[PDB]
Amino acid sequence: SDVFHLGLTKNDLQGAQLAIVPGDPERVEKIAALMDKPVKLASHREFTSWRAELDGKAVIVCSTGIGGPSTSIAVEELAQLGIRTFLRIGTTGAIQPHINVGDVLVTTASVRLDGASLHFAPMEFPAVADFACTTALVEAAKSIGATTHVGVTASSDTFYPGQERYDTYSGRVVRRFKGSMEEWQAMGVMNYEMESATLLTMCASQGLRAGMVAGVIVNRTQQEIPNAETMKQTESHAVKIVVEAARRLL
Amino acid sequence: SDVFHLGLTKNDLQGAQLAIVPGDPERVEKIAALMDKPVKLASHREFTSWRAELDGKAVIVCSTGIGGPSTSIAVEELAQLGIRTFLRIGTTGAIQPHINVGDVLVTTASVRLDGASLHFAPMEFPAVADFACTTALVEAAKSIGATTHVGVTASSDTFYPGQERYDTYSGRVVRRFKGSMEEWQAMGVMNYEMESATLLTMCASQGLRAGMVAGVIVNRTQQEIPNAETMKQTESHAVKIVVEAARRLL
Amino acid sequence: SDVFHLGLTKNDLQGAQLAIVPGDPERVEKIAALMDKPVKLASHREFTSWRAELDGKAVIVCSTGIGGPSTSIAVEELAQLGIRTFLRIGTTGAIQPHINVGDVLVTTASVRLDGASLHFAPMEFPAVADFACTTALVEAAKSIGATTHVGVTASSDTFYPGQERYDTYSGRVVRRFKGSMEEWQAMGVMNYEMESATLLTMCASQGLRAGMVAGVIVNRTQQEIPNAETMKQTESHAVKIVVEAARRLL
Amino acid sequence: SDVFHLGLTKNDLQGAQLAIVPGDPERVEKIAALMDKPVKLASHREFTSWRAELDGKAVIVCSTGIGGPSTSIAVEELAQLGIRTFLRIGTTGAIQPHINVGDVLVTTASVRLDGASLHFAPMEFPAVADFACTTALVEAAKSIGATTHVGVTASSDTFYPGQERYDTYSGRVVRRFKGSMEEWQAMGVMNYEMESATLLTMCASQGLRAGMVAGVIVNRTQQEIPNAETMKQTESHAVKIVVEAARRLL
Amino acid sequence: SDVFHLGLTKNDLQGAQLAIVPGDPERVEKIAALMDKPVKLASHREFTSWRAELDGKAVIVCSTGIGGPSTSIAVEELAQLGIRTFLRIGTTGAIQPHINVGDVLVTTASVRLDGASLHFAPMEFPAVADFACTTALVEAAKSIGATTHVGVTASSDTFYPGQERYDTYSGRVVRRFKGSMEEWQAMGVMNYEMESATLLTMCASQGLRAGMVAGVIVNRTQQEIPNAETMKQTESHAVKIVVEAARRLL
Amino acid sequence: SDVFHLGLTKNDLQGAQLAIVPGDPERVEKIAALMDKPVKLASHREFTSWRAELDGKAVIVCSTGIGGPSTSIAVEELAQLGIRTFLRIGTTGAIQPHINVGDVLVTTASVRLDGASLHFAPMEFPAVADFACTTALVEAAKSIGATTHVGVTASSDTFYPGQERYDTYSGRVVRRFKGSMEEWQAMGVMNYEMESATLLTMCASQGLRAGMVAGVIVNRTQQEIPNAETMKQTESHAVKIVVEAARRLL
Ligand SMILES: O=c1cc[nH]c(=O)[nH]1
Ligand SMILES: O=c1cc[nH]c(=O)[nH]1
Ligand SMILES: O=c1cc[nH]c(=O)[nH]1
Ligand SMILES: O=c1cc[nH]c(=O)[nH]1
Ligand SMILES: O=c1cc[nH]c(=O)[nH]1
Repeated sequence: SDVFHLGLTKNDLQGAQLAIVPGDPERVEKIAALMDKPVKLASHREFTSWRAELDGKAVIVCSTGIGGPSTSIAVEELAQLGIRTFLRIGTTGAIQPHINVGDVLVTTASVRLDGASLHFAPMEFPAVADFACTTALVEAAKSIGATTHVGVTASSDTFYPGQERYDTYSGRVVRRFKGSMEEWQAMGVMNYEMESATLLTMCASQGLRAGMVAGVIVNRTQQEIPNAETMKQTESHAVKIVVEAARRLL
Repeated sequence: SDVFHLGLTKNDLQGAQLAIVPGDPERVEKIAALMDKPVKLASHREFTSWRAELDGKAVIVCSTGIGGPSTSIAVEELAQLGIRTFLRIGTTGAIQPHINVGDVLVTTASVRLDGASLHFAPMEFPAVADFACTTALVEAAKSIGATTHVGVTASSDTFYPGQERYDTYSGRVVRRFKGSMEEWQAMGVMNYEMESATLLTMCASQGLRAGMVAGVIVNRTQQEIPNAETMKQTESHAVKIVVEAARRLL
Repeated sequence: SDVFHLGLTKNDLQGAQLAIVPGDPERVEKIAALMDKPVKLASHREFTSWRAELDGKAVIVCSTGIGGPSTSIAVEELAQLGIRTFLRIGTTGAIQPHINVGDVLVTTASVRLDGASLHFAPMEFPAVADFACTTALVEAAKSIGATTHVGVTASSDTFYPGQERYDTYSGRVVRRFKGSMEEWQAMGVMNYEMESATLLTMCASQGLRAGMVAGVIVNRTQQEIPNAETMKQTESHAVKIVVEAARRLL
Repeated sequence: SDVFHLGLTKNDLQGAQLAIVPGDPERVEKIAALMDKPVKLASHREFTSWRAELDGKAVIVCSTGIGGPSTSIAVEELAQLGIRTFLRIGTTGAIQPHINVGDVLVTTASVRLDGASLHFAPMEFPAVADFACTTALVEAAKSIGATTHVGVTASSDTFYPGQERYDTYSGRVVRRFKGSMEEWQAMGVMNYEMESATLLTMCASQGLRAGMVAGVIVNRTQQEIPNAETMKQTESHAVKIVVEAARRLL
Repeated sequence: SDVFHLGLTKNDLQGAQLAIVPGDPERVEKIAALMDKPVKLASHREFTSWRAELDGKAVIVCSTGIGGPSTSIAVEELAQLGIRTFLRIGTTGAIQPHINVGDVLVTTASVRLDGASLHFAPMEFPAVADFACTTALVEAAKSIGATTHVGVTASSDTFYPGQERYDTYSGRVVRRFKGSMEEWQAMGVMNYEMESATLLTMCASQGLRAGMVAGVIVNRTQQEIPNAETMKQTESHAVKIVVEAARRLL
Repeated sequence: SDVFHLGLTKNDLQGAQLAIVPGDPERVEKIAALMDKPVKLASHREFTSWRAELDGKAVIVCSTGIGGPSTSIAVEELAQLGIRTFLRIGTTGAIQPHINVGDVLVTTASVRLDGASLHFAPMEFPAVADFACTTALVEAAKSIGATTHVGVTASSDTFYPGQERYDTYSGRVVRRFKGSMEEWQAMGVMNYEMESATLLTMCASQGLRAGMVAGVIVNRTQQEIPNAETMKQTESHAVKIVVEAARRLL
């Protein structure tokens, strides 16, 4: 093993330079399935790695887990192995009324409501996505006739208080996040996810290209609930979208 | 007579939805003169405004003066009149060895080294440029075919210390900015300018679309003085890219 | 030229060490007109400089434009040129009930609500004015019988949100400033302006003497925008005392 | 079932109130193995739970995954199901020349080099461990004869930059952390780990009891080359410690 | 003398290594009178020191005056003199409804609402008590017989605004502290005092041991206000515990 | 007796509205000894108070103790009693090479390196002295005759690390203050003291008048700890000036 956590080697990558990176290990194989010669590489803790081919070039699909810390370990060690491009494919809840379930969200930059970001660049620095990656995502989305929304995302270190959830044990929200959802909504923020701020900031400040697409499972402002399924349809659409996007970046 | 500083009315814009905002009041005329039916509207303080037409579409060109404060006033009142799209065209200093004077830099998002951006959104909010605009600006630069670079831009509130300049009256740089240039370089920042952080933030926080393009007049690493035509040929050059970009955003 | 922005040479100042600095370039002439041998020197961007003589000694009048950024430029290059004493003179929105429009406010120190100041000194450093300069302004106002108020001033990097104006396009004010006006008021802050903070800080920390005075054109405890007629000789009181003050500082 | 991520019901916990919380999911069964009637509960994402018994009191063992974000979901949901006391057991790298590999570190409070804890309380708030837990841990540790150290530890949101490691892709570390390790050591901080800050803070500020113990696997000041069975032996001792400590907390 | 403020020489200590540091200089004698052979050493400013014997060992008792600044001097200089362990015995205002007047409160760590702590360690560092000292105080309380509460404490640099008291000259409280007491209560913080943050931080970051205990002379949630009882039984009650605790730290 | 720590009733001030506040309770007397009808009022903690008479006017002399915390208390409570003008007389350490021991220093505004000031105003608020108080102090200095310097002083919450002293127990200074002394020096700061930041901020933001004057007792650019005949005269000097400054503010 060349890296400490991912249990992989330079050779193991077969010369890959691009890595699709979901948060859940269970999703790694499904995605890799959409490409040629999908083989499992390794699996330690929350990082399950898989390799595949796309139009001749080899591509890596590895999980990050939840939060920027785990994410920063995958991105770091993956970069050490030759990875230069990172694409985030996830699921998220919309905080905007007009964004409806089934809509895909490409992120241009993120509100750094995390902590790992700061370990790579001062808060002044923008958690900005790579133009190429972002462009590729929007095009791959447009090509698959999807209802796409491009914009800012709020990347929180917590699933509850940072996303102003009160339905909790304490039932309280720290002063800083009290009333913060109305704020982000007013500023146009599209949704809450938990790893883009760290991914985008660490990459954008290290010469690595990153981008992020994400299917909308739920909506923090609507009342209706996901149809007769939730993840399933959209889930697989955003997945096809990121793979397609990967094609125009190799 | 409506807006307080610009001294303009709804009628003066003539239904204009998009405006080009250079920093220098003298560049306003030159840009409007590149379009159809250029007509001066007003000129107060550092805000001189003109109106023109692109493919039958009324377009505004209003200077902002130097810095985020004056820029925030121009943008606000312009939006009070109906503008929803803003394209900034300015001059800039590159801090990367490969970006020589004369190049065109399109800003995806900016390192917030100002103060006005904080009057619109907390530091954690990304001073990110609207996608459409950025896309239009990149394409336009590729149309006229110019050496172009896309990435982050450090937007300083000062021309000297903020951009780590030691050849000044006092010659000292406050701790926060000492060594900062090598940092921004190490992080791949492309250049220094003085209004993008405020422009991009106030717009992404209020539903306004904004793009940022700039011509390199100096390279903080290289050793040379404005050739002759240098800032002049550069300026008339980027002035074409942005107008050509706006054309795509009308 | 000797400097990059103002387009002046030390010779143009004729040994002048004091400069009266208005924000609006269209007042440089009006103010120089109250002194002897007024001679225009230049006009670049929002930097319009005129030279004159007071008691046989030369004095400079040069605009700074709106906000600390353009101001930091003006002061610096002007200081490189030889000015050691700067007296700002401007318009201002009072936030106290008793302060009437037309009254002159002398600023002892400013509430740093800008960004340029941080480029010269960490926030802990007071945006305090020079004692001699303040004294001269205070006494000049006494020998004129002008309704004078001297105290703390809030220097904002924006004219709208920063000064908590709600009559805007979005109509909202970021958290940092919601309810911020009544807070300053409770603290006895006299007014709102947009350059004293960065001016007083950059001077206080670089061996430069600075003074600040302004004429009240609107009372924020009544309205956000004035309807009041700007220029016969109403707020001229501020100018008269800034000249009379300069006279003493030569 | 009662929570969104863990996939548990209060019934599955059967009255348990104290949970041991390691990072690595594989150590959960191992911890449970040293207790009575242990049984697998559920496994979702990096959240692997097991329930066991001690002195006829039910105990829970749940993994938190790497980092505060992941941990904050486990702790909150564990608390929703009735857990009041949390004991984290983990691996760590000492920064003190006197703290050797294999030694056992008990944490009184952590340096908050994370972001999630802020989502529960402002920085001024101490990421401190409960006194009872800390006592049980120190006590339990003396009983099986380990070489113990009781103090503060640096809880970082990153494994690389935040722990000032330069053997990385970029080879750089933000200004914020350059020379930071030498400053923690100078301050007496014992080690680096990645979850105590969030755990300790969110518990101490919501009426939950929490403590932490760990074993040293690496010394950032030298070369006690990983003697491959070392992590094995060094871990069994802590695990017995955290269990013995838990016994005194039922 | 060997120090600048205390007026003490190493001889004066007679090999002593522990110090009981009350805030009131008049309490110094009262404390020493619970030991053997009390002897007044010196008195300069708010620094009154006495030496006594505790189970045969030399022990120092030195006042620190109110606030972190005075506290920082005493501890630094006492440390220069040879002291290694500090026990803080003070009075406080309980903020939890369940903590009654006369109760004894031991602090594990404090909320840093002071400024001196930052002169020893960044805000992210915890203001935590030494394990041995806190253990000694918990045991002494039990050996003495008292209602004791162990937990976090709010350490404010002021007695009024920083403790959200409103019956003051101004009757107003700065934004930072509005609704802050209600917030700490929600976080389980049990009380307000004015020197633990400094003491705990400066000791934990410099290798010195520190302990914090105080007597509740008032409860901010009840209308009843104790008469002489404040500096009476409650004071004497906490005074006996710290001396008793001290015996275990020799 | 009307206030909580000073042991004074409003009737005790005999209609006094101005108070001189030295940091050392032992000098209160010496100060009163310079006025008419000096009467000892009380002595509680570091708060020793006296009453005197100047030109048929009541004046109070009350020590505040070292630091903003105890200083904020004395001031607050003295204010509740009727005092609206506070003149502080202290001892300081010159940072500039030209300021000699024995020199009198009047403070215009000070660098806020304290914490109490934050309890009255945000950090951008200037710790600025009252104009009338500063004027009289400067005028009184001309009368008494002394080498005077009027400027910015750094008010530190600590005597050693905050003033970057290395003659300490640890011999090291926290990052924030490493090489901080020559930074203030290069910014023209003239001295280090420990109460003005709190005094000036709390008064200026609460509608109270305050001035600052202090006699230099050491020049840091040549030594860390005080010398030879000292305060015997320096103290008498500054006292003579502050007493004369008080005559001017009645
Ligand atoms: O160096 C430079 C050139 C142009 N504009 C800036 O702000 N800086
Ligand atoms: O209200 C006003 C008027 C002038 N300048 C400001 O900054 N505010
Ligand atoms: O050095 C080390 C070892 C384990 N875990 C960490 O966080 N750091
Ligand atoms: O409320 C109170 C009582 C005593 N001491 C404090 O600091 N606060
Ligand atoms: O050096 C010195 C002298 C007096 N007071 C201080 O705060 N520092």
